[PDB]
Amino acid sequence: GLGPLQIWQTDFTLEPRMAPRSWLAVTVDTASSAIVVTQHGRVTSVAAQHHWATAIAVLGRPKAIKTDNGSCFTSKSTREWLARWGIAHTTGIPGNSQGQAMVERANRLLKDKIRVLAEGDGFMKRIPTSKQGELLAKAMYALNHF
Amino acid sequence: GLGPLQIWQTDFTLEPRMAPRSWLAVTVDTASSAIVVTQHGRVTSVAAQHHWATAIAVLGRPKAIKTDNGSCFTSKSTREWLARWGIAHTTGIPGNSQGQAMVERANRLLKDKIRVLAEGDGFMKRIPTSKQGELLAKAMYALNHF
Repeated sequence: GLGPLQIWQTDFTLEPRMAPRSWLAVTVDTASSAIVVTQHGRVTSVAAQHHWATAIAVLGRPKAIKTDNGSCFTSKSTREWLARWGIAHTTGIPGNSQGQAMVERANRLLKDKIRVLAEGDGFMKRIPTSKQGELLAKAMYALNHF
Repeated sequence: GLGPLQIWQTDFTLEPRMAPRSWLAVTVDTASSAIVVTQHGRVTSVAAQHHWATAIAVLGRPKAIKTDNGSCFTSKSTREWLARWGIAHTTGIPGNSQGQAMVERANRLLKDKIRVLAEGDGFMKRIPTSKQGELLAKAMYALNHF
């Protein structure tokens, strides 16, 4: 089984063009570099668990998840959720090259795409709430199935 | 490129354990048999487009989509949406073995899983609204990453 290991990096990034639910939770699969993004109203332990529930259905269950020391990732709640799934978890510093670099690069790529696509449709500022989901799904498609 | 063609089958199926948004839109990738499911409040042209927007981000853009003659799939709206993406579309009869059998089998598998999982958590009837998303994502994971 010489193929690659199954480890992700996850963080939150603020995108006001997607308000009211302007917090994007972004996951990078470090082996393949596939990106899963979901949209959230607030950053909480539960918004992190919901996102990972989506990412699992999209990429399959990983062996480990690399995050920073954000409370939504260190809460007893989340720790329990991860243990319930059997996914090892490893923290880091906000910006720990070690295990936050890939996903920081990915936040930037994702925001760029969102802007380029939003402006092509004539949305200079905020994206109409009813357009946001299809537009976010198209930015994900682009960055993955490029 | 002797590997398989990229064609999907899509339909809607009613699941009251997921009310208020009890309409599940289900897509089968006929080659790999991967399943994408989303949750909807009503079956309309727009709910079909939203679901396919999600499926594209998950499976990539297909060449063709097999559906029945449901209006939400034959509306001028949807026809436009599909053309905008360049996805050929082919209709059928509600239950046309030709191109509705795979996805009918999949509705049944999905409802079974939802029931088995819901009852394991102690939900005999309706699933608490706040549990529905993670539970639907876990039923998808199971049926795909089995």
